[PDB]
Amino acid sequence: LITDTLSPQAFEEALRAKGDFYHIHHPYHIAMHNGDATRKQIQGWVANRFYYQTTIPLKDAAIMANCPDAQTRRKWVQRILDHDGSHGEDGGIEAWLRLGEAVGLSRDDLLSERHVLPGVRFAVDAYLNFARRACWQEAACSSLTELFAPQIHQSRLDSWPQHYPWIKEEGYFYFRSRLSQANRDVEHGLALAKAYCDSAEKQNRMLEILQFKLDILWSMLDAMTMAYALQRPPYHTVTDKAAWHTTRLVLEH
Amino acid sequence: HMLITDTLSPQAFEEALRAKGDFYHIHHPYHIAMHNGDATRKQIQGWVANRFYYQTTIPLKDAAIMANCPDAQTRRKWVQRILDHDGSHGEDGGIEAWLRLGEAVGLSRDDLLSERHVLPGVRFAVDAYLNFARRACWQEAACSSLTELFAPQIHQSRLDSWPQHYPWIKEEGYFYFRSRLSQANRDVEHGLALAKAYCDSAEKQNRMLEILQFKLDILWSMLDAMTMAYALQRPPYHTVTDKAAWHTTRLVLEH
Ligand SMILES: O=C(O)c1cc(C(=O)O)c2c(n1)C(=O)C(=O)c1cc(C(=O)O)[nH]c1-2
Ligand SMILES: O=C(O)c1cc(C(=O)O)c2c(n1)C(=O)C(=O)c1cc(C(=O)O)[nH]c1-2
Repeated sequence: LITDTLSPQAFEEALRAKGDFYHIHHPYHIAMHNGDATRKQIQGWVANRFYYQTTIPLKDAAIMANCPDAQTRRKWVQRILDHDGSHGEDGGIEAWLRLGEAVGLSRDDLLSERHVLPGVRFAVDAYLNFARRACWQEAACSSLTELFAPQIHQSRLDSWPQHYPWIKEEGYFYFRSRLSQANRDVEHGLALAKAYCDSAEKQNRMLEILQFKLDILWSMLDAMTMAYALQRPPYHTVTDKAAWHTTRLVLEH
Repeated sequence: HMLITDTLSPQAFEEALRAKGDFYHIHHPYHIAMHNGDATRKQIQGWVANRFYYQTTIPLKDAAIMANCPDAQTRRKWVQRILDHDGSHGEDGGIEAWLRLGEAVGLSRDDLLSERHVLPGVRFAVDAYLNFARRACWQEAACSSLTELFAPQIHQSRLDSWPQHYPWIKEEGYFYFRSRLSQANRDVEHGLALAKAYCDSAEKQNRMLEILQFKLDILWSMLDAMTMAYALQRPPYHTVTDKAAWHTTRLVLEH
């Protein structure tokens, strides 16, 4: 709990220290990294994360709508170009849709968002809803869990080949595409964070912002655990069909 | 599930709403345990602490609906929801009462008011209700209240089962559950009238059913989060620290 303002460099080490709570340390992730995860578990994860992926562009749009600095928008929109892809077959979102195929799910399995668990949907929407209401700097800097993302993206490129041979070749792309896209992201991220967070007030609060971002990732996995590892999906005492809501209600009729 | 193809009458539509009661959180194992006498004190306290986050969002959510509602006649009625929870004169209202339930289960007012024990999973689910009331049209947002149709039964279940299983819970903690037997029924009188007048086509009736399902998923995910933390010894970050490390602030409302 910072009393005396930290410096552009001491604050960078408070930020990265929050990587100790990153979702790499979540049993659900730990079981995937070791090969103990089943087919249904890996599928649920890819389909649920696709809600997270198709949201990033929304959220970055929302930041841009809140940010009147032309120069900052000129950078930040590359995050959107990245995920939507310039034209028809490219994208981080296509590439995920591909990673779906490569674990034996259709495109429609994903695009339908039918397998997206409410616990996941709520965690993720809270990211969006934050980006919509907060001042753009804060929403922008909440992206900074991209710091820790390279290491976890590699973590999968290593171990899924050996411990999960059946995962088609061309899905590993996204995780690859990201080893760089996230180091560029963060380079803006950090210059912003380092710059804007120029007092003790703003430092403490941005740390709490980051915890929130971390809480979201953790809760996404928590709903995945309950459903796919523990045989405890929504309404399991009442039925074994999927009964949860499946539509982004406010965005679409 | 089911689907409507041909616009149901008002009265038939009401029953299709009531059939969603099969998916109420009274059927969550976290509630069944508490109901049966197999909950721990830690579990009851955690539940009480976490549900306070829901109680204090109710008036925010209702105030959002009112902000989105240009019909003064509907606002004259809806605002009573906020008077019920906020109280008028001081140590009255739902929120205070829920504080007294906190006390009755061995917690201090401050344990609740600090919001330090509100699990991120609960907060995200409760927050999604608020966010929906803020953005959706007022009628849809008002109608998402109608899980209240099922609430008197759940409140009665606690009143019926908790004294025998947990007699260390003080009598005065039951006030809230009791007060809602009637407030939930007044509430639902209006909500049903609204649903029945507004949902007058098939598209709207199906969309309402999905809105009610969304509400139902909120309540269920709240308890999922409580399960992970208080029944499965799996609170956020349990593999790294056994300190509470989640964020504890409504970031968009307060510093
Ligand atoms: O696979 C991962 O564990 C992981 C984590 C995160 C993160 O830490 O927020 C992102 C991504 N992937 C990712 O693919 C991505 O595009 C992304 C964007 C952001 C952001 O906040 O703008 N985080 C993340
Ligand atoms: O204890 C319960 O199971 C329960 C459930 C619900 C519900 O169904 O949303 C409410 C309450 N309690 C309650 O105490 C309350 O004041 C309340 C207001 C509302 C609403 O949506 O506007 N739901 C509920």
